[PDB]
Amino acid sequence: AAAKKKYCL
Amino acid sequence: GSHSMRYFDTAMSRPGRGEPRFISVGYVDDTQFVRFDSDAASPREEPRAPWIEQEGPEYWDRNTQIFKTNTQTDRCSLRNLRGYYNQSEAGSHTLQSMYGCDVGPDGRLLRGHNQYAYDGKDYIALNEDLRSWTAADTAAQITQRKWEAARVAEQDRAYLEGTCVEWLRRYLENGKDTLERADPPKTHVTHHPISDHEATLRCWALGFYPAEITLTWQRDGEDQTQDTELVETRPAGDRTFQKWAAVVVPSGEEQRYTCHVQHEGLPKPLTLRWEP
Amino acid sequence: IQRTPKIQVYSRHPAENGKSNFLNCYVSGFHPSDIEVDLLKNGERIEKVEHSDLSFSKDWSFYLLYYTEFTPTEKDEYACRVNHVTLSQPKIVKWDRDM
Repeated sequence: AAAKKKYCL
Repeated sequence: GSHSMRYFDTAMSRPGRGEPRFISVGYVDDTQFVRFDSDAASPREEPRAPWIEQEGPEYWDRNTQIFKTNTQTDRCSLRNLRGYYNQSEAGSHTLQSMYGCDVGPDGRLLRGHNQYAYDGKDYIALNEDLRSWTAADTAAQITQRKWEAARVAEQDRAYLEGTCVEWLRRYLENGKDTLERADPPKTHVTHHPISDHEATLRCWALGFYPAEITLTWQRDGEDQTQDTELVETRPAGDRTFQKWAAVVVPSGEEQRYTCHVQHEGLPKPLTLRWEP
Repeated sequence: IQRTPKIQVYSRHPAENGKSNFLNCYVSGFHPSDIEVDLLKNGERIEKVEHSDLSFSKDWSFYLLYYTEFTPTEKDEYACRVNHVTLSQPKIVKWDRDM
């Protein structure tokens, strides 16, 4: 996919 | 020219008024092309530019899923951030994220970005090396340690060097008639007497794209930085931008002043003066 | 912890009396993001004003564009009314075609 998987701060 | 793709995400808690709102907007240069809003009645990645509409169903539902998961991730982050700063559950707080990539005229990676701010203050950023982090304070050091343990930077680097650049190149090709077209400013100088002794010269730039522009006034060829009123570049609503710069000049001295305009869409820089 | 909005009120196209145009109110440089913006015609709130999707600058400050159709005349007065946590009362900026 084009959007980025984010990670919990 | 050079180009950028950037996502701008905002997550904001609102105790007593439901779960934190998450909104993500994607841009190529100064053109927004997608939005996702968890407050939309049916949250989904939605097109906001014509050249992205040609992407098929798989594009939309894959990105929608990423953004739905990102909504939950940002809520997790906000819960953790509140704890890191020993904050009450009564207050509203904001987490902002910027990530994406810049490429040159040849489509090669210039650099990647992945950074965060909490309540308007820089919190943590992926360094230009795409391997290490810069943490603003002891709270961000907790995030850094966690992300180091999980090898998060390696995932971000792979995204930024690969997926991000690949899609930016694709967007630039599909939207080449607009994204790769610089529209020059339409310019003019107006004159407004303020008293018997003084008048305002205002140099206008209208209808330009992209937003980056330099507008300056000189007096006898010297820059008038301190004496110039320069408004923030502002969107017209038709994709283009506007800006003006003004100087207060002594009556009769107008021809000593020149406005200088630099913009990507101009074959050559402009030098204007008041033309009564 | 807070940044007060900058406000500009202006038209999309050069103003010409009697010709339909768009009235813009651009609010920028503010934090946090909650903000209320009304466009006014002779002191009265214009209905169904639209706005851009929330975004921000690289200094993290938010910006929004509010806009609506309008037809400038010599007699009609337009303005933008803005409230934000940083403001004691709503701020009103009048539309001036020369700015």
